[PDB]
Amino acid sequence: QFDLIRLNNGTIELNGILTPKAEVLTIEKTLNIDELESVHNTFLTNILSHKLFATNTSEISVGDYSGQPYPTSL
Amino acid sequence: DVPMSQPLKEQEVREHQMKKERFDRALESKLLG
Amino acid sequence: GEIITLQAGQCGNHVGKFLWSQLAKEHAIGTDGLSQLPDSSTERDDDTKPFFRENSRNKFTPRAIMMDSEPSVIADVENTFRGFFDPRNTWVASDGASAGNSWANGYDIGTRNQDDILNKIDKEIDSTDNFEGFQLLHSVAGGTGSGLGSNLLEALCDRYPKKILTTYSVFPARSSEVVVQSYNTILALRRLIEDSDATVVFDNASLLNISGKVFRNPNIDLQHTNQLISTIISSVTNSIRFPSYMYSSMSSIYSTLIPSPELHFLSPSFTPFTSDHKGHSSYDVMLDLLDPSNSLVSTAMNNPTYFNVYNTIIGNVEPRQISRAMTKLQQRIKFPSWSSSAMHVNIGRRSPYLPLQPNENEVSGMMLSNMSTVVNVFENACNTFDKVFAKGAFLNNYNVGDLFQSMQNVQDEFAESREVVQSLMEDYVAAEQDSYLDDVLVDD
Amino acid sequence: YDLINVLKHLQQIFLGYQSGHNVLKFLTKNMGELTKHYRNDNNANYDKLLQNFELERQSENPNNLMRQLLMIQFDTETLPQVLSHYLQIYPAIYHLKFDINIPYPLNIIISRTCMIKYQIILRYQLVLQYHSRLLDETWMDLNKTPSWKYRGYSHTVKRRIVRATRVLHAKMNHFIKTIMEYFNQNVIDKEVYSLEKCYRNPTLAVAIQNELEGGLTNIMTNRCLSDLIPLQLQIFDIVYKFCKFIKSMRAKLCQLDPVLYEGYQEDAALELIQKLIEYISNASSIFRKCLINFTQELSTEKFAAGIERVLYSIVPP
Ligand SMILES: Nc1nc2c(ncn2[C@@H]2O[C@H](COP(=O)(O)OP(=O)(O)O)[C@@H](O)[C@H]2O)c(=O)[nH]1
Repeated sequence: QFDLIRLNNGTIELNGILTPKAEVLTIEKTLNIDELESVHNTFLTNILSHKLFATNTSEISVGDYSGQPYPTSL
Repeated sequence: DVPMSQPLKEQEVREHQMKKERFDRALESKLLG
Repeated sequence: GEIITLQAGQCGNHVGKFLWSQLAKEHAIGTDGLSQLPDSSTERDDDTKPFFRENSRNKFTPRAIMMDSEPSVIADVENTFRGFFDPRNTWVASDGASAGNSWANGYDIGTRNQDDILNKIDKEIDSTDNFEGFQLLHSVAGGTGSGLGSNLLEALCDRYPKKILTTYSVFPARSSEVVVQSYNTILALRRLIEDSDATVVFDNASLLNISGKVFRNPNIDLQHTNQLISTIISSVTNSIRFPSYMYSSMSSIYSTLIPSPELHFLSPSFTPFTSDHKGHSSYDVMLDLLDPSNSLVSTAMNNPTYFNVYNTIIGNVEPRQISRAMTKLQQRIKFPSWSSSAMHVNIGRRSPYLPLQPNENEVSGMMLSNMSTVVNVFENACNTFDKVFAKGAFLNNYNVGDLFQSMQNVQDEFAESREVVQSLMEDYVAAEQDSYLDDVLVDD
Repeated sequence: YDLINVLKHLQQIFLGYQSGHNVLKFLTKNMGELTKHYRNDNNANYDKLLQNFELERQSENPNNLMRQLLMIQFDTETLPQVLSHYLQIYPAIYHLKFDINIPYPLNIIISRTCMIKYQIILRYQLVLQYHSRLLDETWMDLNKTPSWKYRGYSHTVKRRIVRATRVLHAKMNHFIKTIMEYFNQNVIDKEVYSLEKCYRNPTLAVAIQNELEGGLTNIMTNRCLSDLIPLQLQIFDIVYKFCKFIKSMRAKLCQLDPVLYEGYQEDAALELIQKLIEYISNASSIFRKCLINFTQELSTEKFAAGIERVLYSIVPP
């Protein structure tokens, strides 16, 4: 039941306020349309966020000794 | 009429409590207050 | 650390019946192997796993191998524990009854069945991931009992060289049967001295000295007093079953109990208790425990040397009481000049399901110690042995299997077994002397 | 929120209250994994232990949020460096620590102050458990591996090396556990009862917050964290060293005794005996110096039940 966010620093964050139990003093985590699209975009982005595919940016380390983006060599 | 000292337990308690306080104050500072 | 109980001979199986009964009470599990608890509360605040193969089902299977030559003792237990025990872990020496009360007979049947016995042991080890060890329940002078224990021990000490196999040795009061029973004791004891892990001594004489006061007399019977044996066993594992945060392992337990590679036979004591417990203070329980009147071994010494003293108090213990008791105990224990006296005191827990728990504002507990006089439990057997197996019928006509390949393997096995026992006694005595380490630690 | 359940979970995690069971299973699995990062190692490859942790965490009942949120992280200062700073202890092993992202609203009571104190307590206890566990393994080797079987080395080895090793070891086992029993019984358990009895049927949120931090401070202020750490550290170095000496040197000694070595007939084994004797004599001396210094420090509090029990286990007959 716990909605937990894993962070890269090891933190597991509860996603929001911890709610009380059903016993109180006095539902489903479904996705909406944008959320579904977002998940999909996130996914494709993640594939292409892998370092080896970053051929459109100066941020890709261009190999090391070859001096080229990994896909050039591949 | 005489140069009498303060209470012994009270001083012991204060030494204990002051130690506790110094420590907690140091921790509060690291947490930036 | 998973533990497998080995129930050998009728004594071992009768003792197990009491042990498992107490465990079923401690962990509210029925005789059918089911939790007695509602499942409305899924957290039990205990761990039955080391003793039971809790199933995916509401089933707790005792981690035990039931072994005998006489299937009726096992059946008496299985027929009580109607679903609790797994019958596939039951072995009976069906290929001939033991030829009388000789460890050799028990040994010979175990030897022939050694592979089958081990297969059952491994079927249960296969149900344990973190297997740590075994608990062997047996009489010391029974044919099937000590013989099976001798076979089990030889098979297991080599097959599982890194696992812990402890022994729960039940000693008959010495009587005329000793002309056979002392060699069963002595030769099976040789095997224990050489191969067994820490062993605890239960002297039937003391079970009776005590049961004559605490059991419903006339039934103060040794198979009835298995509750006293069970009380000690369950007390020892209480730190495992309802673990606290200090001692959670057998290896941790023995780290302060075993001073050398020598097998030590330890002497338990216990007071007060409830079974089918209102002590006043832990102060008093600890002090009361350092008294032979609460002992299950009739060492009867006024000034024995103690080594490795440990006790566990379970209940609402006040640390001030504990400290005061240690203060005085520290001043009145005999121990060698070469070792500071360190008493180890552990605090345990009452089962959350113990029916007594809601009204327990009282404490009780157990003491275990390494006594230079623990060996007194073997004295009458030894003196008998020296006079009887030097040359009597008792030496050769009770031997079967390898023990009687020739008389030579009798004459020397018996003499050597006596010597192994003599050495055990000599070392308990050597440890009483300052010279034990004065000829060690300043030898440079 | 069942705050009490949350709290027992927290206690089980950082005090290890009633959880020696879980301390041991994790500690044992990773016992040898606590040997390298502090030896000046810029260890960025302990991900395997991190993963072992996560895998173990995954086995826990999901209802226990406090376990579900637990994380392993590393520091730059080891426990005694941290303590010397905070307790103004007249001034190097283990950078590991755990935390929990305590969610709102419960984090209003379980403050960061509480959590940092919890890390300190836990690290302290884990260190003691580490050394205890090393000693537990050590007697298992000494009294089980057939080095105990050596005879063919004479009494000139049996006494001054074998009995000497085993007794020094036992003294150490008794010392470490005595201290641990003290800490857990005279420090941790009483604070836990305080928390439960201060609770019972509480009237003030503040009182709860107060006792929680209060007890944790009382622990932080324990003489064992304040005054005695420098010697505990000497003992810890001693335990580690003797435990690593054992098994390795145990095996080496087999070359002298034909019961295992049988080939051998070398002065090298005789050199081994002399090395073992000198090592052991020094081993005894440094252990005793620590015990002496320890005893002496305890004796100067200018006056203790939890101290007297410790001294009892130390002071020679
Ligand atoms: N305390 C105790 N003693 C027992 C029990 N059962 C039998 N004895 C003792 O066991 C000794 C011999 O071993 P036993 O297992 O009974 O016989 P075996 O099956 O033929 O080996 C006898 O001297 C009895 O006094 C028991 O359950 N508890």
